Amino acid sequence: MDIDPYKEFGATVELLSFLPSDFFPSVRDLLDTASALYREALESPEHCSPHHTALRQAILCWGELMTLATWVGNNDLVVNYVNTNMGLKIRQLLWFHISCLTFGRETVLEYLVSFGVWIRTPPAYRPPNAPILSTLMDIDPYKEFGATVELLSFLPSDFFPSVRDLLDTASALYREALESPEHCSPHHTALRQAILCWGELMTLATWVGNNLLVVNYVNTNMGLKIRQLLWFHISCLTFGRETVLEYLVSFGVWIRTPPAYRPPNAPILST
Amino acid sequence: MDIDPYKEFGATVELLSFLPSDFFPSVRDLLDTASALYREALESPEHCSPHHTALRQAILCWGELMTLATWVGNNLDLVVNYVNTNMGLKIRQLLWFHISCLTFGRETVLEYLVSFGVWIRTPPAYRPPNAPILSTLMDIDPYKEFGATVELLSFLPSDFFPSVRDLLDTASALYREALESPEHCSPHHTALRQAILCWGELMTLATWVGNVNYVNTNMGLKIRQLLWFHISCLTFGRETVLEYLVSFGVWIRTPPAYRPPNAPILST
Amino acid sequence: MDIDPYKEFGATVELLSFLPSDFFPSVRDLLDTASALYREALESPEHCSPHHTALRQAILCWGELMTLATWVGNNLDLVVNYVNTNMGLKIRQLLWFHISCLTFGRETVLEYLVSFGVWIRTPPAYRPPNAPILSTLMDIDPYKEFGATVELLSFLPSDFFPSVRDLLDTASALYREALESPEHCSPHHTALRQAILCWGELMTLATWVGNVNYVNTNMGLKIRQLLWFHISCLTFGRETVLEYLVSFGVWIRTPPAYRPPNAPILST
Repeated sequence: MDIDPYKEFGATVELLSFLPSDFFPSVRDLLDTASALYREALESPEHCSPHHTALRQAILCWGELMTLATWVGNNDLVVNYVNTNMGLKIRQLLWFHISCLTFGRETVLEYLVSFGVWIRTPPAYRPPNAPILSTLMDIDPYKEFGATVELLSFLPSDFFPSVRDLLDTASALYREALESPEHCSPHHTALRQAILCWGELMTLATWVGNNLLVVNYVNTNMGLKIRQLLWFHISCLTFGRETVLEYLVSFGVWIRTPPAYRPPNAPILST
Repeated sequence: MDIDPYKEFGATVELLSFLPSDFFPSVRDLLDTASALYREALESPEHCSPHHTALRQAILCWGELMTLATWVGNNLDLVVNYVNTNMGLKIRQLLWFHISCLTFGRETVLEYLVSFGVWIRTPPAYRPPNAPILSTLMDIDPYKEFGATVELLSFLPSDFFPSVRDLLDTASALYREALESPEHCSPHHTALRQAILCWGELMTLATWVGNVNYVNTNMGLKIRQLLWFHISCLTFGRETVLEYLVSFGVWIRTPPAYRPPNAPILST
Repeated sequence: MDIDPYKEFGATVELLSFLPSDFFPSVRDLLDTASALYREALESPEHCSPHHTALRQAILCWGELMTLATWVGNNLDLVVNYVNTNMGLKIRQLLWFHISCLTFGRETVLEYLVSFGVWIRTPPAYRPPNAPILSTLMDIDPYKEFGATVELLSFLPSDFFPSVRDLLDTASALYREALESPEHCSPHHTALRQAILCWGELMTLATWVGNVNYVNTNMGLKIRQLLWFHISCLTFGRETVLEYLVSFGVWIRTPPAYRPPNAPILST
């Protein structure tokens, strides 16, 4: 399934490859820019802008990535490879949303074009200096959706279906909605990054075993966090948001009771 | 989950560290003050103030810490100087704070801990020898204020309740934003805060007693009866579990081959 | 420029010499009082009182002085008695004043410093043995109440701020009738009186230690940031310098051969 992380905002991935490779800041201060500007707005229980919902995943997908690289770092060429192709996508994804929140969306969309033609003209027949952009931290991944990380661990660990058929439910119902250039929901824009976070995670896992069992390690630490992040958004896109949140309460306290004093069927989601 | 016992009243457990460890009276002198001033208020079926709702679970927790200390005192002197060093020192802070808020009002005590906070902080050459003091102005059913009695809830069998770790993780998953919030929001929310900290005292002791696990057989039931009740009064309402306990009462009392084979189910 | 820390708040420096040296509680016992009562308001990003702005810088002045005293303990016990006599005692007054002015109000402390005057002036055969004590009504971001953070000002490089003598001469030439006045007139002036006086204590300690040129690259840089930010907040306004700080952020983060070679100068 094709999915584009910038296409709902107005740019494409092709427009973000227009600028050169070594233009975007190295990803140490792009996190430190968001930590210094609106750390209190990313950690808020609101999703007040669609750049904020996409930024809370791209930060956590970088955190979900480096723990995999350090684990195969202990068992180096495996951290040196992330900055080649795996972290260059995150450097673009963090720069585009920080600049969207600071300087507006339509200003930076015309900046990507104006810097691109500036670096491509000959030196003597261009403006002498580049047209600069200036106008002159723990994150719960679904705190803004009401639930908490503890509430999704209230359910048993071997309850959520596998990633192989969770994406198949996304690829059978929400394909035209996820590939559309509109947001249409805060659940959709959190689900577009949730597939690419698993997609960029899978290309690293089938690289470190290919060149140098990492499939066991990714499917018990990082596979469990993707299995519930996909399941929470698919179920909110199907049965509504304020039916799944009462379902974790209902299915939570159902399994805590003794079996002779609970109704015998689990309260499964249906309409 | 880490809850503060005084947070909903306007003081912190670090703010009561202004007072020294031996400023508080003995536990008998604090119980006799409540028995002389507020005996009839802690029996009556009305939670007339949120200090009364928390003073009952501070007394009944001491009623379980002393039956535990008496039981290990013969089935091995070394337990009573440990209970009255940190297990009973927290109860003395809890008993002193709620009685002094009941007589002198809450707002006077919140300025008294600060007025003591400048007396003990000044050096002895420049502080008055008159320490600051306040002069301005028994059985307890743990949920008779909520409607049900303890013998009304004894009809439920011992295996009806979930385990104590399953009930701590139920309140922590459902409402930890309300149990750590600095307001009351319910009398069940007041009583559930000290019901969890009472289990902390029973487990900090029983771990140290091991350095044998009958505490879950008799003392773990009364926490599980209280943890299930106050959770179900917030998940379903007060009257929905109050009319459930009557309807379980006629089911458990009839002999077999005259009852439905499935127990009644609390929902909606 | 002879600036005064208490003259804005009503008292003077010599009026606080009514109290003796060994009356103030220790710097350990004063910071435990501040964090117990005012931690949700001292770390808050608001301007809640001018006592809070003076207290936010008084803790970080001691937090920078104790780093220097710990640093000189290695690269040479003989400095702890110095930093408790001259500094210490000078910062125990500023911590005692703003904690007691926050708690008991500002006008009660000014009638208390007079009332300890009459108790200390009388001969000992006629004064009461009790002191007339008053009882009736953690990390801090020094920029957070103004809008900026510490890490927002880490983007500016170390060769960007002028030297301390060039930045103190800018103060006494531009703002001297407003700094020496007994009015606040801004939250920036109150935060600027403490940054100048904290540099007076750092250069006093650094002189006696040399009786050490790292002060202006580990601790003087923090003074060079604080003196630059508050002078620019008064000269160009507060919103303009906070808007310029995000425009230096997108400049200093872009690599060379992609940024304009001229830095985005502060204007207006």
